[PDB]
Amino acid sequence: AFTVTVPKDLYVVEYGSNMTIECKFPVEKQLDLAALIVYWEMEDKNIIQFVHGEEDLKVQHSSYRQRARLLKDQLSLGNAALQITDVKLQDAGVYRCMISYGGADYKRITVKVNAPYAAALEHHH
Amino acid sequence: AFTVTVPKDLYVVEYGSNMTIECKFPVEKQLDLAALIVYWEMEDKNIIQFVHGEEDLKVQHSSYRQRARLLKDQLSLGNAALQITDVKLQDAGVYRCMISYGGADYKRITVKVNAPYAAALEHHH
Ligand SMILES: Cc1c(OCc2nnc(SCc3cccc(CN[C@@H](CO)C(=O)O)c3)o2)cccc1-c1ccccc1
Repeated sequence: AFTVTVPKDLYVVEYGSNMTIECKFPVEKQLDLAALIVYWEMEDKNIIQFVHGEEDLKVQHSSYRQRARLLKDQLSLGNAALQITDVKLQDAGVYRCMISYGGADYKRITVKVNAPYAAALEHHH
Repeated sequence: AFTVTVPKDLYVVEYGSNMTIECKFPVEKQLDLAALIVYWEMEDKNIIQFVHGEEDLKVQHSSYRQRARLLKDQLSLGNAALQITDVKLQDAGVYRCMISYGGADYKRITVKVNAPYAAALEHHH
């Protein structure tokens, strides 16, 4: 009954730009913030935890500090949108949006990051 | 808040033995089966899915059929206990118990499998 869907399972973004990863879940009538739980994570590193209508950055992995936010306006439309500003090469990998809202589901989203030689060279060292 | 806790985040088991990995969640009074969702997985392979008060093996990976059980007696005590009999080296890796019940959380559990040379040689192909 409850299915999470992702329009894009793959994103190809540029180094230093901003990215928005979308993750859709059904909302029948009006959004029950008390029943919504949203988890954004990549490779066992927690990015976002949204419970009771507020972000919890107490468990956010340090590499995503000051750069990751959940677009709360899109939530009432059934869209868990993760925005990452200043995309780094470390941001490449497999992301997971986990959503609980009556039912529970999750989806994987792969991010590849293109970079110029200088940025890639610094990441390599 | 609603938090899933695991007594042991690491299990060290012997090849061919049976293991039971525990995953605790709070129950206010008596377990409301209609509101409970239990998801067990290791490394993107589904082991157990408990929805609507019934096991769902429709997405269970073939390796875990007839070899994995959710102890339903422990569920009413707030313990989603996954029992895997005849542990193989392929069972080593990162497990996740995902639980939705008036809230949502999950925990990771690492299983290491000790095996004699013969079992390792067979796994080695
Ligand atoms: C999320 C969750 C639960 O979940 C239940 C469930 N039902 N079903 C599934 S498994 C989906 C699946 C399978 C295989 C491959 C994928 C990857 N998606 C691919 C598609 O192949 C892609 O689009 O790239 C995806 O879990 C259960 C309990 C709690 C929670 C929760 C915890 C914390 C926060 C919020 C909620």
